[PDB]
Amino acid sequence: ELEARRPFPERMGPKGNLIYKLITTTDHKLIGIMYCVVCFAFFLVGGLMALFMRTELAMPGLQFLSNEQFNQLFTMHGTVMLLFYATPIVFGFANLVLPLQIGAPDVAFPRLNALSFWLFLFGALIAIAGFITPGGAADFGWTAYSPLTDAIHSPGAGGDLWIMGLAVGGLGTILGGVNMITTVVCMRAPGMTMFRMPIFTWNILVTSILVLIAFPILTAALFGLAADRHLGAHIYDPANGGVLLWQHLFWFFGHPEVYIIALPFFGIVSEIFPVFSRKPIFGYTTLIYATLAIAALSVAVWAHHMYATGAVLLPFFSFMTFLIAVPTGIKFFNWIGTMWKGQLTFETPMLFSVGFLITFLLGGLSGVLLASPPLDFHVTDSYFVIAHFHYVLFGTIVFATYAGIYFWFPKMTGRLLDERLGKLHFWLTFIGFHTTFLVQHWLGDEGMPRRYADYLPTDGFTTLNVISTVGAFILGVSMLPFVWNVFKSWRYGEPVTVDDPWGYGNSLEWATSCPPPRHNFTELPRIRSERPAFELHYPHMVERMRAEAHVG
Amino acid sequence: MSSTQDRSQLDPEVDVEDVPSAEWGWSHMPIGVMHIGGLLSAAFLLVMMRGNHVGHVEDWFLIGFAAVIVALVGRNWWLRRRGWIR
Amino acid sequence: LDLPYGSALTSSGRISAVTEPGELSVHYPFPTMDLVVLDDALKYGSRAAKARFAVYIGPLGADTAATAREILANVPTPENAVLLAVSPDQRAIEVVYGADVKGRGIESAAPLGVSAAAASFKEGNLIDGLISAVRVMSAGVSPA
Amino acid sequence: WSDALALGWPTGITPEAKLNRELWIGSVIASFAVGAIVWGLIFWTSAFHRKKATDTELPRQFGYNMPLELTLTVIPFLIISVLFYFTV
Amino acid sequence: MHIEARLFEILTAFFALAAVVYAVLTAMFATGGVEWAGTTALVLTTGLTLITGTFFRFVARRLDTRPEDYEDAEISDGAGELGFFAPHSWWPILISLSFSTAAVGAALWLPWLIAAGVAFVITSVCGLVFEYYWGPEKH
Amino acid sequence: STALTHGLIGGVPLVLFAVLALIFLTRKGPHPDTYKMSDPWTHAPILWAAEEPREVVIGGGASGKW
Amino acid sequence: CMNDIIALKFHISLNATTWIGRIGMVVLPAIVYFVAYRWAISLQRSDREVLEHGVETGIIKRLPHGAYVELHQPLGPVDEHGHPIPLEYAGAPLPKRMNKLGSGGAPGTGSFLFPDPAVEHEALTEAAHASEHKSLTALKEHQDRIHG
Amino acid sequence: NRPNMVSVGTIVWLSSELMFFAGLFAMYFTARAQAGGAWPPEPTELNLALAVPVTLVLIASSFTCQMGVFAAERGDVFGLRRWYVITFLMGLFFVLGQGYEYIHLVEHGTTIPGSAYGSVFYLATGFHGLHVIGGLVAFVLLLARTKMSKFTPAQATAAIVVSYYWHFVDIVWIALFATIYFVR
Ligand code: HEA
Ligand code: HEA
Ligand SMILES: CCCCCCCCCCCCCCCC(=O)O[C@H](COC(=O)CCCCCCC[C@@H](C)CCCCCCCCC)COP(=O)(O)O[C@H]1[C@H](O)[C@H](O)[C@@H](O)[C@@H](O)[C@@H]1O
Ligand SMILES: CCCCCCCCCCCCCC(=O)O[C@H](COC(=O)CCCCCCCCCCC)COP(=O)(O)O
Ligand SMILES: [Ca+2]
Ligand SMILES: [Cu+2]
Ligand SMILES: [Mg+2]
Repeated sequence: ELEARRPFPERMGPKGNLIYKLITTTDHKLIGIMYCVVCFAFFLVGGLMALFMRTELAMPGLQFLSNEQFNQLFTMHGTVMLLFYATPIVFGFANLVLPLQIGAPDVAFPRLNALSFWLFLFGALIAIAGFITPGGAADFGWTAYSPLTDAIHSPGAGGDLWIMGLAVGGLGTILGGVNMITTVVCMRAPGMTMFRMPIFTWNILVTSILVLIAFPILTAALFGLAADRHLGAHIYDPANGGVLLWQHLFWFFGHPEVYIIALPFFGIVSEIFPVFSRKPIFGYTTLIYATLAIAALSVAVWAHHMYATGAVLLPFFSFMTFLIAVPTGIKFFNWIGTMWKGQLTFETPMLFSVGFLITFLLGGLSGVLLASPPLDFHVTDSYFVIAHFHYVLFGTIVFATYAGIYFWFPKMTGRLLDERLGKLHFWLTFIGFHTTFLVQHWLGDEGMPRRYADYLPTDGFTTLNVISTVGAFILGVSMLPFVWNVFKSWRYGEPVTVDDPWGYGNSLEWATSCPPPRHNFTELPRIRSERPAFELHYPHMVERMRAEAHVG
Repeated sequence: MSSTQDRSQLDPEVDVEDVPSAEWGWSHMPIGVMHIGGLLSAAFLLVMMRGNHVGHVEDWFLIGFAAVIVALVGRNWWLRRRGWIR
Repeated sequence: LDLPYGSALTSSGRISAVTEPGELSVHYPFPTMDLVVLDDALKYGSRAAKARFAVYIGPLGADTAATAREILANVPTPENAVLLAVSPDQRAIEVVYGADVKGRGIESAAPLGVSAAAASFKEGNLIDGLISAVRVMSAGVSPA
Repeated sequence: WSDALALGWPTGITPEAKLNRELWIGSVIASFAVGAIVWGLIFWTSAFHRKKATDTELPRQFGYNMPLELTLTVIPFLIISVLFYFTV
Repeated sequence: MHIEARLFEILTAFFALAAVVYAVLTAMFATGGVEWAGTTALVLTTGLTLITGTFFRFVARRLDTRPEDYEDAEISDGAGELGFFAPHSWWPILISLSFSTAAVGAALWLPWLIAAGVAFVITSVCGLVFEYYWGPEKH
Repeated sequence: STALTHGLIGGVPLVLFAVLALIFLTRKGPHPDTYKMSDPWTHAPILWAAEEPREVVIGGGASGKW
Repeated sequence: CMNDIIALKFHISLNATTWIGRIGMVVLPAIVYFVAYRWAISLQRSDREVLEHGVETGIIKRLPHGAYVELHQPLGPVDEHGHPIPLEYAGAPLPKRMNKLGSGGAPGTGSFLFPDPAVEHEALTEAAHASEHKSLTALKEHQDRIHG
Repeated sequence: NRPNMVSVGTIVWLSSELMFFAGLFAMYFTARAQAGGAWPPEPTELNLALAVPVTLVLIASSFTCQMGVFAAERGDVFGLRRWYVITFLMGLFFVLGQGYEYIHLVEHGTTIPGSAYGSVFYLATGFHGLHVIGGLVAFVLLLARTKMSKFTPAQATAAIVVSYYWHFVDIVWIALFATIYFVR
């Protein structure tokens, strides 16, 4: 019964089978693989700017930069990292496993699914191409307060390209959001009821719903601003009450935006915990309600970004902001209960997902303090807030993203990433991050304001800047082993020839091959619970799963 | 067949595993033309630094591009020699 | 029949196997790069001679190493194929080919194809001998 | 001792500043407590609950606990309520 | 499809409550007026969910239980005929390029570029929509 | 000092590296060690064959000894 | 040649355009060569997929055991198992959409706003179909007589 | 026995397009608050004798659209093809009437850079007017496709979704008219 097999799998394709299949494709699996490659390419560009502005922040004198360059530099870092890396990388993970998770062969509209990626890429390019101009790119922050973006102040051409690129990106985002709702609602397998799908799918569905509300109101505001800058349209005049109109319009978008790039990465950790813990996810019904409550609450909390303005109803936005901190603790406790009383092995996915917990807790703790107007009266618009949103944001889209990559690399490629090369990366990242961002709280507390190009020698805060710069260079060098690992192990990696290399996988993507076929499936199991693949592989556990499920 | 398509039969007057239609036209450029071309292009990029310009940003751009070209050529040559590619 | 822990027969007749988190699936006793070197040699040799090449490493020795004739009946298209069987437990070298490579130079190829393997088998080298034998054999079989 | 707990705020020069400093220092303690009692929980299970040498069967497959989930949504609610009161 | 419909009206109820609360609480004891910017957004956020909820309710009451909506259904119940999906197309990238051209035209205020972009967009959309409907050539 | 800062920024990263690279990259992986011919062959039978050309009666043979 | 007009209308340095062109005139051709070569080979490989499997109709089947397949339309004779017999390349274009093969009739004989009597439509459809048969048959007969 | 996914796709998209107009409504209500007396300033004067008939034509367009949809469900390709042409003509009438009102208003001193009221008026009514032209393009694009192949259920689905879009358009206009010409 000997079977003939090759000594080693094929490394690469036969001199051209990708170039034409890159421009005509409608495969969701292919589009996802070409959705992160570009995201990680933009990550480096966004981070190089941070390295520049961190190097020109360690000594009191202006050594090699100017004011204008520094302004453009932090503005473009801020925009590229948020809108050209994170918001997109959300949708990369969607059309990579969601059809596999629901048991569908395809997305609802494939030929529309293709358009979103190209809109993303070209919008991003138009926005970034502001550096070719003799003037430079946008130099007014990602927030874009008015009147500073009026024809009078910031009359350059970089700002115009910024405005007109964000709109083209936002159209792709909306069109991508339209597709996932349809796919979830009307593409499911028989027996896959709404309350039987995994957590990731719920998160993506609610995220899409949130996108549909957040983005159009931003595009409208951008059109309004372009009207002022090109026609002299008297929309955001200070005399006309437009200084606060624009801020309301922007912050109706801004905070739902930061909750667009949070829940999907909650889903990833919620999918990773049960696999490596050899135990079911503790609380399935309640996590859905937590997601729904967090999403619903994050619409009526938008003026907590506007405290120093002294022009908002303070009680309204403080109480609700306190309330949006309740279900997050529920999620934390559910994760802890999931990883409670089970065999844990701590491979790379679990290590990253645990780093996520440790970082995000302090991020959220700092975030709650900002919600009280008395404390934000002293803290706002200083490096304390920068310390805050570089923990709550660095856990979801860095640690959880890497966890997802290490988790789903074999399922998408058929190779295993190295282990001795994936732990050095994690430890470098962790040490570098805590070295560079911990002292920013103190900096903001002593009275160092944000968006300052330089400072005076007799200011007190000099050594903390040196520590931050050292940590930032460690965090910048940390990424070499990861890229090396991906480059090396894509074609010379260890071959996985099973249906699941992680053993106790629960979702339906582990009930197929590595990688899956063109239409994702050659068979389907019988859908009974939220762990179909586990019951496929372990039929002797059904009686032990439905009897031990409840603790009293 | 109930289809409209008409099959064509034709007879006019590197192997087929790499280039499927290898016997229908010119489908091989010898290696060594491309390596020497790359090196010569790098030399030209390097030599254009002699002129009347007074800036130095352009010089660094030229150096970077030449370095990239040389690195690509070197990598290809090394891998071809060592036996990992054909 | 027999299914390991984590394996299950599906509705299509295909199996779904499982491996432990920190474990592999293939676990050959040879380095990866050596496997690559053997594989591409086996691939380009086979393509040139238009005859499938195979390698066997296992206990074929029962009756003067004559079950190789039965192992050759497992490769795809057994008629147009060549085999090389090696027994390290018994120091046995065997070559057997199907009835389509006749008259293409394989008659004059096996005698030195086995010598090439044996020459390197006089050292502690095993994976080197297979590639050497394949290289010396595939360069003497005419495509027709 | 208050220096290492105010994370480097300046001391006030007006009564309102002193009252704000009092509120802030009182809140930092209330946030380190809930951080410690969760870091401890994460550390506890990451050092004791592991795959031991003795390869036993899969552990207890429990996934629901209604009383603990019900008594857990109420405990932070009181904390945020008191914080809201003091904030006001 | 009752779960889908219920998930939307839950959000509708919450959004309506939030909008009504916000509108009144700003009319009384809040400087200025009603804070028209925030009130406007929340009364249309509710409408967003209301439209979808109503549509889903109608669809759910029209059609009966599907294989997806049945707790204990078999795989063999779903066997049949899915529908149509596009295997491949190179038109999306052309649409994106056309829109990019129009956007670059609008950014630098070059009306000729804007006009060219609009023409390109129309042509590309025409190409996309008519792809699987063109008949054979008449000769 | 303009001497300590420049040396420290570019010095610490390269020292933290190559100390974390000595305690991770200097251990044995899951790839099994190479088989020597001085020991009995203990492994399942191996049958390798090419996939070219793509898509019973046997009339030859040879032998050797080592 | 028009680097002074591009530098005015589009906001870019006039000094920068010269260097862009100077560096480009040695770099861009090489990139174009590589991309063109790969693209041509990929278009070749696109033709070998349809001669072997057939035209993808864009329809998914969902078999009883829960398998997803796509229906293919063979361009020639079929095997006893239903898989098409492979065809040879003859340097000629191949169809890739089912609508170009006649998977779609005329909406109906008539004006843009009013239809014609049914009999006319039936007769015209019959004539057109028969004419298509005759043309194809003539070409096939000529091609068969040539290669004897 | 299944939901129409091309129908659900259009409805979900139409929900998001309603939040686009939220911005414009917010701008209008914000600029209205800082009126400083009479909200329509001295130079401007709205003429109800031209905005009413055009609104009535736009309202009547929906009836013809629905008649076309009803004809589409039966298989009448000519019935579908007949109502959509008159719908297109009425939409074109709407656009030309709106343009005429614009020309009249500009000559009397109400412009975009002239005032804040001009700004909000033109922005709100010009973003709406773009959608109507898009709808007309959709009509012509769909009517061209009904001649390419035989009339199948997919064609009916396309007609229905286009009708959905048109209905949304005129419902938005009714709101705009009520909030601009009456609630001044
Ligand atoms: C996902 C979101 C995200 C991520 C990941 C980061 C990542 C980092 N950020 Fe953050 N940042 C923001 C979101 C993010 N940031 C936002 C929203 C602002 C607001 C500012 C504003 O108002 O505009 C901000 C602003 C901000 C500031 C405040 C600046 C100021 O206000 O003056 C600082 C301070 O140091 C900072 C530092 C960093 C550092 C050191 C990293 C490190 O993570 C990154 C280091 C990584 C790299 C450097 C990659 C390495 C690159 C290479 C090794 C070379 C490769 C070369 C090529 C490809 C050509 N960023
Ligand atoms: C990116 C992701 C992200 C996430 C998830 C959040 C989450 C939160 N954010 Fe936001 N925020 C940003 C991104 C994010 N934020 C960004 C980018 C900015 C700056 C934009 C700019 O101005 O440039 C910002 C700014 C910002 C401000 C304005 C600050 C200022 O400008 O001065 C405020 C104020 O209310 C705020 C509050 C919160 C709160 C209360 C949460 C809550 O979601 C977090 C709650 C988490 C926890 C509570 C921890 C877990 C809970 C438990 C373990 C139970 C414990 C119970 C109690 C303590 C009672 N953040
Ligand atoms: C046709 C495509 C060709 C493809 C080939 C690509 C090759 C690109 C090579 C890169 C060119 C580098 C140009 C450098 C040569 C140079 O001189 O550049 C300087 C300023 O560097 C810059 O900006 C660098 C700009 C980089 C441009 C990158 C080009 C990529 C674009 C062109 C690709 C997009 C293609 C178009 C897309 C359209 C189709 C879409 C697909 C200007 O000097 P200057 O201005 O005098 O600076 C003075 C100080 O010195 C002094 O202190 C003082 O401060 C002042 O006196 C100051 O003036
Ligand atoms: C992505 C593609 C976007 C392209 C948009 C094209 C729109 C450009 C139209 C230019 C209008 C100039 C009219 C003007 O200033 O004349 C003024 C009067 O304009 C009007 O009242 C008619 C304007 C038509 C309404 C259209 C609104 C659309 C809003 C678009 C916001 C960007 C006269 O200015 P003046 O007093 O002479 O200084
Ligand atoms: Ca400095
Ligand atoms: Cu906020
Ligand atoms: Mg501020």
